[PDB]
Amino acid sequence: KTKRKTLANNKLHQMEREFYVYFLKDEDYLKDIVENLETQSKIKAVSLED
Amino acid sequence: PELQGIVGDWWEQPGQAALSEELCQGLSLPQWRLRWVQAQGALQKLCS
Amino acid sequence: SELDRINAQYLEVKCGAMILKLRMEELKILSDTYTVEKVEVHRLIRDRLEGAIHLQEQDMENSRQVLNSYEVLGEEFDRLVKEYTVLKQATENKRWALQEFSKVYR
Amino acid sequence: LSTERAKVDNRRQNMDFLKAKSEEFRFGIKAAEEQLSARGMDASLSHQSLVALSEK
Repeated sequence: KTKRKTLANNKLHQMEREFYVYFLKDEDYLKDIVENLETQSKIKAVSLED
Repeated sequence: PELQGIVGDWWEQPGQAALSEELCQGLSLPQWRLRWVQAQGALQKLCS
Repeated sequence: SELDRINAQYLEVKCGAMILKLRMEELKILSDTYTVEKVEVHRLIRDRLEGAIHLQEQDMENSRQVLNSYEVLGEEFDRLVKEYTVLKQATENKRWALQEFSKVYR
Repeated sequence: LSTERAKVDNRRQNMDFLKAKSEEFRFGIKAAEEQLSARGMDASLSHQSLVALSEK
C-alpha cells in the first residue's frame, strides 16, 4: 500500500514504467518523445532568457 | 520471502536489468534514462 | 470435546482466509506488474533475444566447425599452427618495435 | 467451561463472517486470475527469463 501510493503520486516512476516499453516496442516513438521534451526544454529556456 | 521478492521485482526491476548496449545498439536504456533525468531536471529548474 | 472441536474448526476456517489473502496479494502484484503494453514488450524482448542468440551460437558453431576442420588435417598441421603462431608473434614483436621507432623519429 | 464457551461462541459468530469474506476474496482471486489470463502470463514475460537470456 505504500509502494502503490508512491507509484500513483510520482509521475516519474510511472514514466519509468514506459521507458523500456517505448524503447523495446518502437524505439522511434521514444526517440521522438525524448527529442520533443528536449526541444520543449530549449524553448522554455529561450523564453525565460528573453 | 517469495512474495517479498515479487514485491521487490515490480518496484525496481520490470525488465530494466535485462538490457545491454550490444542489444539495441543505438543507445542503451540506462543512457536513455540518464538523458531523461538531465532533460527533466533542466525542465524542472526552468519551471521553478 | 465440543469446545476443542469448535476451536479447531475455527482455525481451519480462518487459516484458509489468510492463505487466500496471500494468494490475492501475489496475483494482484502480478497483475499490476505487467500491463497491456508490457506483456507485448516482453514478448518482443523474447523475440529479440532469440533473434540475437540464434546468430550468436550460429557464429560459435561456425567457429567450432572451422577449428574442427583444421583439426582434421592432423598433428603435423597442429605443429604448423603452433610454429606459425610463434613466428607471427615474433613478427609482430619486430613490427611493433619498428613502428614505435618510426613514431619516435617523427 | 464458561470461558471456553465464550471463546467458541465468539468463534462460531466469526464462522459466518469468515466464510462470507472467503467467498468475496475467492471472487477477487478469480478476478485477478482472469486479469492475468487476459494478457497471457507465462514464465517468458517474467524478469527472470529475460535476465537469464541477457546473461547467457
